[PDB]
Amino acid sequence: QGPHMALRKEAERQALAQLEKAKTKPVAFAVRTNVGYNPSPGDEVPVEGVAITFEPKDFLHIKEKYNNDWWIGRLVKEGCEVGFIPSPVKLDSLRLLQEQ
Amino acid sequence: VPPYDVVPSMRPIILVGPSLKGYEVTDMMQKALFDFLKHLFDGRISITRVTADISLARSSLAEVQSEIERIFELARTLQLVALDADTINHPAQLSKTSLAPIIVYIKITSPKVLQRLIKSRGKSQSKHLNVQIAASEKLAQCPPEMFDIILDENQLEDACEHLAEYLEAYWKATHPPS
Amino acid sequence: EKAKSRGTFQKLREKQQLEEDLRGYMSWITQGEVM
Repeated sequence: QGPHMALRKEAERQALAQLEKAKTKPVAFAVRTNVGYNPSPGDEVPVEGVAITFEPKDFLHIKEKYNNDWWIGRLVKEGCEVGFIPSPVKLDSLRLLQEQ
Repeated sequence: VPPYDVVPSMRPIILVGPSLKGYEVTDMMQKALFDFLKHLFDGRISITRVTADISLARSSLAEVQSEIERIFELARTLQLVALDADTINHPAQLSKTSLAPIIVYIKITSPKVLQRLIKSRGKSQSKHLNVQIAASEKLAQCPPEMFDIILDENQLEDACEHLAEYLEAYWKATHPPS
Repeated sequence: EKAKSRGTFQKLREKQQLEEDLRGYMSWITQGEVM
């Protein structure tokens, strides 16, 4: 409610400012994906709407590391911008919640 | 099973398997292609000459990995990387490391023309007739969708219209506008 | 029609393809000798 919206909405804009301030940062390390993933509404996404999706065997030029559950980086594709890359421990967290 | 693998930020460009390398036929076919990409993308490419077999991670581990980490250095400044690798003759030959290079596959559209190119190289390559056609067949046995860039064009400009435009479509994929 | 259905189509298609594959083979040489 009103006491829950004071801290949850001030985290979305603070993670959006970190997302805007990482597009000009140089590319640190790129990864090769093995499985497929698309963003969902319950994935604890920091800025709801700006997450990216990858299928099996895609490439992700990761710019920086936002937290322990989301990376910041872009898709290797014409016109694609930065986005929220799920970490391998976030990909470890998402499958075990499908069982519990 | 790890889902993410540490690959370079700019993939190294490499072409192999048209004819088995280590011959006057296949290498002089590729040496014309290294000349085109040297001056067309001059200032935004890093072209090297590869010596040690990088399909091993013969040479030890240290002499190969110090050359693999040199490819890791050539991806830091966000420019194109090109490899003159002399023993690469298979798609899955470079499937086990953490590089994932660009598989430009030179396609000889007719197998009979290769042994006519063999008899054009004198009698030095005429002693090596059927041994080249083995991996010329085996690369033709590999599926073309497993590769990256296919060149079936006899003339210079038509193999080079694909060789420039595909990586120019790949450069704009890696690099976003401001 | 008596010619083309018998065998004469492949005499002019192969040798026009085997020439344009020859010049492509010899273009891969003549740039490799100069550069």
